[PDB]
Amino acid sequence: HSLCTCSQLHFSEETKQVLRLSLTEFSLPKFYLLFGISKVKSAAVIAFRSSYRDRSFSPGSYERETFALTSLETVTEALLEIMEACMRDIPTCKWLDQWTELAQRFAFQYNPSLQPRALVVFGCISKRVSHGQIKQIIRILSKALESCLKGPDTYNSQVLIEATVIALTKLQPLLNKDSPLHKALFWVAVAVLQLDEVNLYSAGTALLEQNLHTLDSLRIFNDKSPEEVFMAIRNPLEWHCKQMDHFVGLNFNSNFNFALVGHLLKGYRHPSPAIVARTVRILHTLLTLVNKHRNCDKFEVNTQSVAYLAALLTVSEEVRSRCSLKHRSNVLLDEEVLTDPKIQALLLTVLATLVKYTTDEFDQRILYEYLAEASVVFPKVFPVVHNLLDSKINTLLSLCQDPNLLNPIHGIVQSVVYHEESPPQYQTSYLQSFGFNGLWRFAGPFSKQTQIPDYAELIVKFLDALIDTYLPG
Amino acid sequence: HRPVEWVQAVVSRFDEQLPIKTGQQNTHTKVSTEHNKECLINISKYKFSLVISGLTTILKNVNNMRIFGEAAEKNLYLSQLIILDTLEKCLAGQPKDTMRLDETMLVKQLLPEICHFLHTCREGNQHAAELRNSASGVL
Repeated sequence: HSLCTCSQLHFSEETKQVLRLSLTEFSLPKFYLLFGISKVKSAAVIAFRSSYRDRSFSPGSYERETFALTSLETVTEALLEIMEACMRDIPTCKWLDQWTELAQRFAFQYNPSLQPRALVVFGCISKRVSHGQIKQIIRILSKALESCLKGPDTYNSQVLIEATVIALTKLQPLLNKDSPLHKALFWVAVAVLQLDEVNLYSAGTALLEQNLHTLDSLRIFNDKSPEEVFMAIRNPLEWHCKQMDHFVGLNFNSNFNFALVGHLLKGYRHPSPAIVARTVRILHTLLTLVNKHRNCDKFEVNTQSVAYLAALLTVSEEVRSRCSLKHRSNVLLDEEVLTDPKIQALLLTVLATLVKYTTDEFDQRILYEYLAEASVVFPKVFPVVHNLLDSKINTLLSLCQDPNLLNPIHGIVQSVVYHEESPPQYQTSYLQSFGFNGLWRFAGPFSKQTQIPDYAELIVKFLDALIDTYLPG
Repeated sequence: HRPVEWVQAVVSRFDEQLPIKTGQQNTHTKVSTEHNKECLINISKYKFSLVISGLTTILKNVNNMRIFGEAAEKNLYLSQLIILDTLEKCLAGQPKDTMRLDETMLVKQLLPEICHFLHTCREGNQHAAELRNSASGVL
């Protein structure tokens, strides 16, 4: 309000309209929640007390809401919009350059109460970043992880990690167009999804989504495929990467697309309905890039572009229509192209996993129809999908009372017995042989007992090696 | 390993829909329980020995059951009717495998229970008439 009613400054008639809209916005019920005073009809009344001379204040209801560093961005970006509007008129203003210096001092200095908040603000306002700055941010994340496992106080240092990731999500689009880290920040995003926490997972996708968006505008996927780009830059530090893949139960050398999809499938289990739609977008953007490399109309089915179509099967209508089951354009599960035993063992584990945890009538219907047709078209490899289907099918047979959902299940039972009476060619442990022994485990729900899985001792070493190779000094 | 245990579920649910057994309103207008029959008939083609053996025990238990009341008798009459009708379809449905190595089941499990109905069975003037016609087709 003081800005709109100040005479020292001469704001043009355009700017004064910007401020007046901001004045009304901040009084909306949306911003009462951001500031943390929801359930308060008016702020003025609570701020002041009438009997302020007679008696002292009497605080109560010590129950105190929490704060989320995502809220701080929304406020921190509303203010930054106001300030820039002013600087257009005020010549040679120094407001933004003074504010940045204040943030940059607390951002890189150890203070467990102010550092997390000073990183979310340093990135939201800064206009230039250098390589020397990025290393400090990436080395605050390395020290944050080590503290978590050593001590028993996690939540204290699990907000200094989410703040380091949020900073990087904003500072990447300002880096130099020819820096290696434009591509090496795809493994930080991947290495963060493996920590199994809703907040860390939520921030990890936000870095990944814009990592693809930025690389597109630089035209780096023009003549190469995702597997080529990210797997080429991982080579110098392959020794450290390999060890992580062993324990997480996924492999990236054997099959890239499926390993990448494995992490993204957990997004469907996130409590917030806003992170579910973000992991769907990351799948489309990856699908349109692999197909463009092969010039295959964006909906063709091949070995490379089959993994991202099973994930979109139950959420994207165009995929279901353009890829229809033969036993009602082209039909998924074609045995002409999917003629590799491995490439067809995984595609069944993806489908079994999506139904083991799903709870929805419309979803279970579509996924079971694609499993019945799989029983006949792929008789030999189907026995590697029993334990995943063992428990839930047994329950459905006993108590299900839906003809639409009970039909496909019966077709599966008949197929199993028909092709039985032969020595199992592929055992249940066929997947552990070539790496993917943890694929079904990694897609479970987020654990209520939030704790670092304790194989984070390797993520520290990987990050440390990443700095040494690409930021020598 | 697992699929053998899957068949048991189809068979086990069959008993829980017999009128004499507590209905529990699981019929769902009989569409849900009728689908179970079609699967059970189909499964017999490849697991004939297992399905047939399970059916005999289900029939044997019903025979060795004592119940009183007009409703009780009516339920048991309709109960045994379903088992026999299903059992006959499996035999007729089964292709001409001509496997003559079912002696074990026939001698003890199956024949004694079918033979019982062929007796005069004067319990019901109208019920026994239908049972013989259905039982005779099985034999």
